[PDB]
Amino acid sequence: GAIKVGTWGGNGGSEWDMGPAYRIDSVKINAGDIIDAIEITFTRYGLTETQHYGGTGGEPHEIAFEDGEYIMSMEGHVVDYTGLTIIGKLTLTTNRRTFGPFGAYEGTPFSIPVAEGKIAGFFGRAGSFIDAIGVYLMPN
Amino acid sequence: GAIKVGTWGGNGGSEWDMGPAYRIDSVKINAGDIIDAIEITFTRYGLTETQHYGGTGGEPHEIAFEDGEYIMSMEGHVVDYTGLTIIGKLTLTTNRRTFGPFGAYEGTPFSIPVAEGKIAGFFGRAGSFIDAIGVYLMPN
Repeated sequence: GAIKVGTWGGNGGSEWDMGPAYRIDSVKINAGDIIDAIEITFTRYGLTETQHYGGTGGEPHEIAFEDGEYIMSMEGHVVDYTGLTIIGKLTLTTNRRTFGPFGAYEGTPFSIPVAEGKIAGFFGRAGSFIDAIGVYLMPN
Repeated sequence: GAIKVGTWGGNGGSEWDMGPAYRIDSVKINAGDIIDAIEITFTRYGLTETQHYGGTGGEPHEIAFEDGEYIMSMEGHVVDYTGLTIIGKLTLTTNRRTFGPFGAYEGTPFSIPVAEGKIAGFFGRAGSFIDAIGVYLMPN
């Protein structure tokens, strides 16, 4: 019954799924040459929770969303990194700001420009890095 | 309250929007080197109609959806065609068949695999060709 778009990326790592959330509070991305990890803080059904996916490498970057600020777009690249098909670059855009690009690897681009509605969560595959990423979509 | 993802393509042509449909009955794509047109027969509020977007060129290809068949992916290329930024290649995938690829030109790829839910309508830009395309998403 959900709306899930994706994944883009490789078959490595283990499956992960945040599920949809009515409110995303903050996103923290770790990246070097590629996307090492994504960590999301969200609030739903009366509780706030943080979930970390991917490994321990890369430099951290974080965005704390304002009241009324939501994710409108995700854009990235699927690359070959040391023979592994993973996420090499990622950007998230809100109705107010651009968060990214992080990572430095380009290959096969993907983009989810949400003209109506919002990105409400993430799912994908992960190990030491983010092998694959997808998004939940919800109406505004 | 709708979920619209897109557009991918150029800034030329005129905006068009089919809106979301209860059921997509059939899709006809006209293509040669690039995507000339997309024509959809759809149903909503007990009314079936056909809408054509784009020009009169290219060869036609059609899919008539079986009962229980729905669109679960769209992918293609944004290309440079005679100096215009337009849709050069397009594929629609269902839960049963792959419709396309149509068109001969390559450029920047786009893809919207729907892991959960369906593509329920289209929007875009067009003149003599399909300058840009986007989708409506609904649950299954």
